[PDB]
Amino acid sequence: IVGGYECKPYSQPHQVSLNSGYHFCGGSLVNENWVVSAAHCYKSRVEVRLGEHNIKVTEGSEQFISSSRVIRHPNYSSYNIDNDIMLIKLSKPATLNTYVQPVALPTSCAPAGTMCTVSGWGNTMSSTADSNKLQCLNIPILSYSDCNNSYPGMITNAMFCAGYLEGGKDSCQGDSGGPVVCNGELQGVVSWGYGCAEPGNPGVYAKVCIFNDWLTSTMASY
Ligand SMILES: [NH3+]CCc1ccccc1
Ligand SMILES: [Ca+2]
Repeated sequence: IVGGYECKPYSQPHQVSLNSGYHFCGGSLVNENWVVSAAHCYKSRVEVRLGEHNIKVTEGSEQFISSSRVIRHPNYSSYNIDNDIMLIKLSKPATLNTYVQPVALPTSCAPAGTMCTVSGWGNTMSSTADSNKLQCLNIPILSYSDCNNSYPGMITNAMFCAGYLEGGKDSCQGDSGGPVVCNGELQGVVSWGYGCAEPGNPGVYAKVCIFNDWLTSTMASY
């Protein structure tokens, strides 16, 4: 996260770290048995780490649980990184407490201008900000016109831009798969962009609200 601030410990209890010998992507807990992330973060098996603030230090609030199923969206495509969403089933249910709590799925699609929060353990491009400690940032959703103008012909029905055209504040490498929360609901998943925090190149996110039918039908299986 570039241009943000350190989150108050455990203020984003749905945030998770995906690990395969080291941290490589983020994710969000949506209920006791399922996690939502990005299709581009796919691996056949991964370890999900919940209840974290500093990923390099044992705090006593953590839960480490292996996956039993990793499901990428059936229509994912690398040409334009379309349909960048994935579901992960936990091998045993998570214990909900002061440190671990799920985030609600969308009751609507958020309109342009809405302020949201994005978080993660990715690159900070700062000499004072420690990426080992969870970082937070507030960003506004941009209009379709401004999003398409920045990336001509590359924006599909499953994407939205959020951030600042002036540059300076944005999500970055390592934040992939993480949450974008607006009005208390999960509206986006960190997906792609050209560089990080560059003027004229805002971040692009997967649009969760249009995937509701696939998400609910898929979770109805155990
Ligand atoms: N806002 C850009 C986020 C991003 C950048 C590079 C790789 C993956 C995700
Ligand atoms: Ca820790």
